[PDB]
Amino acid sequence: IEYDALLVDRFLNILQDLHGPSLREFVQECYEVSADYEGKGDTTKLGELGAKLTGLAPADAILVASSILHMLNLANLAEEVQIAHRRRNSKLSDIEETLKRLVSEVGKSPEEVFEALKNQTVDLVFTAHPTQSARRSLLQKNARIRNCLTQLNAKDITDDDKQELDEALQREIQAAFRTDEIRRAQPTPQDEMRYGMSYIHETVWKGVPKFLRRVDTALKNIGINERLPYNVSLIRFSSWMGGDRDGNPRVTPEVTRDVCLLARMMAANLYIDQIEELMFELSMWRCNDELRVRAEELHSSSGSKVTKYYIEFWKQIPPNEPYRVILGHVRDKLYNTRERARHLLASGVSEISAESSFTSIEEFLEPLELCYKSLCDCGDKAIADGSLLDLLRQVFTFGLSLVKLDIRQESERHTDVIDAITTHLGIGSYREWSEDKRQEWLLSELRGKRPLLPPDLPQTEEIADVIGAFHVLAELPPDSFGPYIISMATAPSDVLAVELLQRECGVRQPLPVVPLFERLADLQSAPASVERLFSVDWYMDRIKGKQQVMVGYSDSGKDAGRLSAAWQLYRAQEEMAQVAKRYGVKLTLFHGRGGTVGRGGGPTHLAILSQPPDTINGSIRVTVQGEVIEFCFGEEHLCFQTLQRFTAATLEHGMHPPVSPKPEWRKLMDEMAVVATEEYRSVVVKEARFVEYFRSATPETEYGRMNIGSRPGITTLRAIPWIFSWTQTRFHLPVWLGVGAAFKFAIDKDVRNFQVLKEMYNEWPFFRVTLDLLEMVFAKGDPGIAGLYDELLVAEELKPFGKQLRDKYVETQQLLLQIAGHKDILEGDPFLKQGLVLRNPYITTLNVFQAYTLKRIRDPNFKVTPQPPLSKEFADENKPAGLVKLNPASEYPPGLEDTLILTMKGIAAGMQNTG
Amino acid sequence: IEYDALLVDRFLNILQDLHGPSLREFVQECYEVSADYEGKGDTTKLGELGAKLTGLAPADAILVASSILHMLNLANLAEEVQIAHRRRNSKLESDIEETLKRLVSEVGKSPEEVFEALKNQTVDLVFTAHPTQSARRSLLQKNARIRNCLTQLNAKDITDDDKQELDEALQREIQAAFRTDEIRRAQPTPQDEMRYGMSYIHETVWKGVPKFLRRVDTALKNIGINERLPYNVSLIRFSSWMGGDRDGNPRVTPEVTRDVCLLARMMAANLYIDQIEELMFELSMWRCNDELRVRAEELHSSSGSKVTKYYIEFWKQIPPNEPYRVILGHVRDKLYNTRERARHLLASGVSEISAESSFTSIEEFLEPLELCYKSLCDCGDKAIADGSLLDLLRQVFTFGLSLVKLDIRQESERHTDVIDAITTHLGIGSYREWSEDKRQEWLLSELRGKRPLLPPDLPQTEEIADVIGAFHVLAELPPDSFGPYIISMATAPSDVLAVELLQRECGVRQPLPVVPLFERLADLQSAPASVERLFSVDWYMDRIKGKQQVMVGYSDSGKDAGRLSAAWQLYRAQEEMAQVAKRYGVKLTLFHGRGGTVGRGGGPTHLAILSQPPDTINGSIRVTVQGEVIEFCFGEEHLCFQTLQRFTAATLEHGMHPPVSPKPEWRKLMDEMAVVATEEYRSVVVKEARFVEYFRSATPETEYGRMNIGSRPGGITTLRAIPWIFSWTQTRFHLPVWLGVGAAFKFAIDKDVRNFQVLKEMYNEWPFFRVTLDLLEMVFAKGDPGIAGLYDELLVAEELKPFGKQLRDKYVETQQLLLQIAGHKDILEGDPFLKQGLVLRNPYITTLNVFQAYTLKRIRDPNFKVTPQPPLSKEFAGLVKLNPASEYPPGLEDTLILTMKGIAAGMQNTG
Ligand SMILES: O=P(O)(O)OC[C@H]1O[C@H](O)[C@H](O)[C@@H](O)[C@@H]1O
Ligand SMILES: O=P(O)(O)OC[C@H]1O[C@H](O)[C@H](O)[C@@H](O)[C@@H]1O
Repeated sequence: IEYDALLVDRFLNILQDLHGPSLREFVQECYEVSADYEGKGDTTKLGELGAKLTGLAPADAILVASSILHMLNLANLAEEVQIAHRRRNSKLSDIEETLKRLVSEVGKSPEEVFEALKNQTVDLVFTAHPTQSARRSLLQKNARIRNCLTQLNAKDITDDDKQELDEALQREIQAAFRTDEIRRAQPTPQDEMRYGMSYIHETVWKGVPKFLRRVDTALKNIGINERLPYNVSLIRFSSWMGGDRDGNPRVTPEVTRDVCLLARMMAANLYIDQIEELMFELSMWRCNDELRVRAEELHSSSGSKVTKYYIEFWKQIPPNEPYRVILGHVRDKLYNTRERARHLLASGVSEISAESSFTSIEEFLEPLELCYKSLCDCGDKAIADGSLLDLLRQVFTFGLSLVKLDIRQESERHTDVIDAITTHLGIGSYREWSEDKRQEWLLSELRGKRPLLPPDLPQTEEIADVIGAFHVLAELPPDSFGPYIISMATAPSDVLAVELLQRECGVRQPLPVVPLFERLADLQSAPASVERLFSVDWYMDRIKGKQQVMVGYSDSGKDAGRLSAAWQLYRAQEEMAQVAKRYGVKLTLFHGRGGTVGRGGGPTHLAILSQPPDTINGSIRVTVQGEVIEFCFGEEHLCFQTLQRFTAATLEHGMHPPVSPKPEWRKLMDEMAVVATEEYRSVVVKEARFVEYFRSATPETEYGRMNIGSRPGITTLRAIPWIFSWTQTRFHLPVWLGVGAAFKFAIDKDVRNFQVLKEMYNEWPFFRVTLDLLEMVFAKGDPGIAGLYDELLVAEELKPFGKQLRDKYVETQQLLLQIAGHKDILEGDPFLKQGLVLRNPYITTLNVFQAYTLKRIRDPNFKVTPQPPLSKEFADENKPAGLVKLNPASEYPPGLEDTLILTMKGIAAGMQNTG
Repeated sequence: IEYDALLVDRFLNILQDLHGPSLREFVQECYEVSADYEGKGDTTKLGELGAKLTGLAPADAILVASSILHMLNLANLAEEVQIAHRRRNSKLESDIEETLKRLVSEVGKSPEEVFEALKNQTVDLVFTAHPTQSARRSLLQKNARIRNCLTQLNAKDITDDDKQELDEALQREIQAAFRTDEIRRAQPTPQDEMRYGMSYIHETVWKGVPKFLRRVDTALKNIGINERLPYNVSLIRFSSWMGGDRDGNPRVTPEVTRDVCLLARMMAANLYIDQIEELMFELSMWRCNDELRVRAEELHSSSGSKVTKYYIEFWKQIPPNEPYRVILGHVRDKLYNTRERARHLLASGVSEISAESSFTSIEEFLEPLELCYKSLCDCGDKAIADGSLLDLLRQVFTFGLSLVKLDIRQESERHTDVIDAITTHLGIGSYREWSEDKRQEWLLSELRGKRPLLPPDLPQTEEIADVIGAFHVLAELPPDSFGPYIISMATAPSDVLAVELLQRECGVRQPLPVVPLFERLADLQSAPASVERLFSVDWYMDRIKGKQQVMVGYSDSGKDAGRLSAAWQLYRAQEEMAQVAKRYGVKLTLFHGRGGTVGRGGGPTHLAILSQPPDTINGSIRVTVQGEVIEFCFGEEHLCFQTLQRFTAATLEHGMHPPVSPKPEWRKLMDEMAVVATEEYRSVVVKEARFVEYFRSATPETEYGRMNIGSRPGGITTLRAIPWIFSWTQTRFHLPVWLGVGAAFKFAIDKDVRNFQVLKEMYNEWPFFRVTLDLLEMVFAKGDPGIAGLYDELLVAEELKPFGKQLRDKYVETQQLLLQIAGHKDILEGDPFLKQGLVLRNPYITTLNVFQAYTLKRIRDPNFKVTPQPPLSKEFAGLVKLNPASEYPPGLEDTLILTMKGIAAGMQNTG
């Protein structure tokens, strides 16, 4: 309430200084009018907003939309600092609290909590899902605005530093305001990778050694007189950027080669900085004999020649500084590692050998562990637990490639390739065969040692990309890659085909093949698919007791309902874990969940809690998708929270699991799921005029204009634009549609079922968490806004259909609140609700702004009354506005497209979610 | 006794955990007896302390001497943090804002007069590798970390987990410094002492200059100036002697100078690259000039749409609607060539990359940056241009393409050596035997002549070769990497003219300005005459173009005469030289060669600037920052901000609000005691032959070279100033600093009893006389004749201690009259804390004083029997064998060196 009024004060001053007082008063007037809608429910205020926002000059319209976008963004920044400040004060969920509670209350011993941590691993998978509506220029400014705002509220600073810190804050807000918010060109898969990797640099790299040090501090406070072994990778980091090519033909085999090399050069660069700092630190002389002989071998083998362009340690290092002798050799091999990567990237050859550089992580760890052992054996274990222990943990966590790259392609793309092989040879048509026929042939071919892939094989452009990707996988080192994920996996022949196409393409060390069950049917037959794979002798010899399976929270919610998909994913996880335990396999589940509730999003410790008991056991992978990367790792503060949340919630779920559902609960969920999906699909799939309404009532067709990603009826739509359209209108149709029908069906089947619905919400964590998130969504909902879009853009014949959907909204919210114990939305949580009451008037302004602009774009002859210009800069019509001409040759009249894009970015900013 | 007790309580714990409890309380028992010597004066206890320091095992003697050294170091770190925390509280020694307010309101200058003064001010801080830094760079690195942990451990809002983790880091780095070899086993190269000095330019000075200029701008705002200080105003410059001063150092070769010049140019390129690609991300605005628009479209068109796959950011071509990124992207690639071209010249001697591909001048670099600045301003975005862009522009004007400008220094006789070889080989005669008037007319005829002089047939020694080869290297390297050519022990205008000719006859196509360094008393007395002779010859006036720079040495003048007479002639030299310069219309810039110790002209920066005569600075001054002082003034960020502010504020106040000139009575008295003080000084150091034998007996002067501080490898005038001061500082006697002052004061009182009130009047009113005496009492605070009397009783011969006690009593005498002139009850009355910093350190200093004298005894006296006692350290002799071939028996050299570093740490000064 004070951080917010501070930054908004600075912005409105910058606005008045640059464009005059009229543009400032207008923006403030919009807030007051919208504040009366939000505060009273006066639907006539929306017509008042519509009146003002129509008729503006093209430049003023862009400036109005951009100002509100920046103020909503500033409001977000003001809240991120406020919660950080409150979390700090609350310490004057935690990993030390979780360790204490796990020893004192649930009664586990410190040693079995120690043993649990040493076997835990949470892999966080960065993906470039097109959800980051803010360009990196603007995000970079947000870091400095938050940094200024934090230092500005220390009780330590002088009046003069206070005066300079605000001047820097005002100039950073101005720098963002005068930047083109609209990304005028589509990004490159290499650009998306760099955006993800930037968080590995600025936050994650030094983040996880600081977090691993806290884990040791927590272990010491529960009696463990021992550090967590540095080979324990509590957190690992993977990437989809450059590897996932599902429906992205711009992700080429060249692109994957690029990101693998560029990441290896980045890793060498960060290792260089750490080794140079370590060279200066370890100036001791006492060392083990094994290092004493190694330091004398290196000092003798290398001639006493100088390197005049080295800034430190440019002469031969004396042997009485053994740790510098050993690390100087590591530093020299690292420089070769960096530029050998540099050369391969520029032109795929290098003068620098592989023997002169680091090729394996054992090669890199060997001298570093020698220094650690050496220091310990002289009683210098305290010195070895400093920067050296940090680095040793960084190598086990990041390796030579910084992150491991998953590869993802869809199943029918492999079937296309194998059918080509069988058709080109004499065998027949792999596409026409039954599923069991395919499993029979693939196993006869994997067992047979005769090659299959013919050199003269005719290839489409799609078949060439699939094979070329596998060729790229064979060229680059195996430690640069994670698994090969099958999008749209349905049956074991999908997994076996990739296993064969891998070997038939020269992958000497094949990646693990992970199926991604994304739709409802695929998830229903998922434990059956896993079982028959586990019953094949060849496949069990290949996986060696380790299996990974991915579940897709996005496309499954889009196929069925939210409630149905949520339930089926619970069962798929549960029955697959049972299949794997019967067959003696350690299953690792890969949760592909996005930022929004509709795509599997929600607080980390709550999403882990809703997962079936005894299906994690210290081995889990989760996708951090697009804008979520900023949400979790945009600043050191946040990275420490994100690392602590995943580590604590994964450890607690292991030793202290949640409850399994009662048999009556399961039966109710199974029947409610059927009713939910039928109700969902009756509106989304069966209703003929749905997509016509859906394209009228939402800004779906404009999502691509934001230029977020590299990807060049409802069946064809992606999940992110799907959720996006219904989050922009604050309707959130896919997130709740069906839950109303399932709840009614349950209580009209039996009135007592209302009492078991209340028992499930109070006792079943999966149920509480699922329905708690639905409440949080209805908090961010407003049927009045959906009604405004219906009125301005939806044809009259479809208006009764829209009102039907708003009726299902109101009855679903009525229910869910009554199954919960609450009077109204968000009782026992007022801070988030306070953050809503302050952001909402500016979102409502943009909602009215977006709707009326869409009307001006679709109806080119919608009459408006021109208003006098508001900005002093573009007030005189001599020559056109630079702001308007930033989009030359637009498909829409001047200013409308830019105005529309800014409302989409601003609503996403206020909603704190894009899709 | 807060941070102090903290820092040692951990060290004492780390010591016991590694070496056992007996060694722990042995060093505490050493504090026991010495603390009671300081709290009594019992000379009995020093012999008692010496009794058990003697018999220690060789490995234990090293550990004890090192343990005291690390605790005295920790006591200094705790003092540094306490001071910084106290200064922080005093804002919740003048601020730059307070100085601007005082100059406007009290003194009554207009804010525009203050503004116009600041725009014309330049304080050049000259980093030198003078051999004063006793600590290894590895140890200095850990001292910064220990101060960092100790600071964060006292924050107002840190958790208990954050506190205990910062504690573990504090201990593991107290232990990492303890288990490091404190002794530099090999003598450093000149290219290494360049590294040491340039490390501070990286870690605090680079970002500190634009931060301080930022505070100068807010100060200007709060006195009514609604304008930023122009970015082309170089309020603070930085020069270097490292790799440039070669006087007395034959290891500073012409190749060494070439190295540090190109290496600095590479470091400059590295820092600019980081700032540029950082600025690349920041300047994302689209509004720009007409001139920037045309520029951005010119380069976007002329640049093919190639990509650079190894660029982390901006790896594709940049769109022309991001104009600032287009220009800065070209700047970035031109800087990458500049860095690599310097790398190639440094490794080999040639580069594939052209000069046309890189930045060869400040103007070439500034043109794109100033275009962006004017562009942002013309679009109403001045507030953006004043962010990172202004900081970088200020960094260019402050540091340039070489980061620091190098100064070259060689002594006058080395130049006369070469010129004598020329005339002898040509048959002109002997330049060495000509009178100075003849020398002037000959060189002036050769400078006016067009015929070459230096024959390639010239027979050369190694020294005459070093002089010419150094001039050759000056001709090869770019002019913007050099400052002035400085002449050590300059005496007369021919020394200046000799260098002027040698420069031109060695092919220096744009000659360096020649600066005389007047280091000895006789040279300073004739210095206004030498400057007037140079200002009166038409050739030299046409060359210098109304600007002259003269260096005055504080180290060698205090060694020639006394401290009183040096400081007074230095006052008169500056005073009369400025009067000569004003008569001839020349702007004179004084270069003050000040050291760390008071004996070599050291002291608080704002106090030293106040001591200088009025109307001698006027916004143009250069000051040396020598060796260990570089750490004192720039070791951490708040120290750099403090140093820049003192120099800026003191210099600015001196110009518009000068000190008072001395009264005629004050001058005459000052002149008369200068004669009496010098006569008293020369009578004990020059006259009396046994002074040398006493000196080398009672001080550890003969082992100062064993610390391997610098790269510098007979009689008494042959000793250099730093070992001279270092010797009397370790014995806590400080003879050179106060010698002639005692005879001077009594002479004034006995000549006339009324002079006693005149001495008091000068102390109350005259800033020069007040600062000079105030620095003396601080020296006496760190002085103790008992320790000097110790060293005598063990090491000096019986015939000489009558002489030693005579000096000991003129110490006590001068201390008496100095306190009576100051009107102070005791030493350091109103400075309570930094006197309580003495009461904590001095027990430890006294144990090492006894350790030094007794160790020196067993070295010079191989006969002195000592009874070995059982070892203390549970580790034991690997620690001994870090010194393989020592001239002395096992452990005594290492113990003697650890001693020297310890006292240097406790005294907070080396030489
Ligand atoms: O040896 P120290 O004084 O601790 O300095 C540490 C290092 O500093 C620089 O890098 C020098 O070039 C090295 O030769 C030296 O070893
Ligand atoms: O354009 P933004 O999203 O602000 O990203 C800023 C820049 O990021 C990377 O450096 C890309 O290579 C550039 O093409 C992009 O301009």
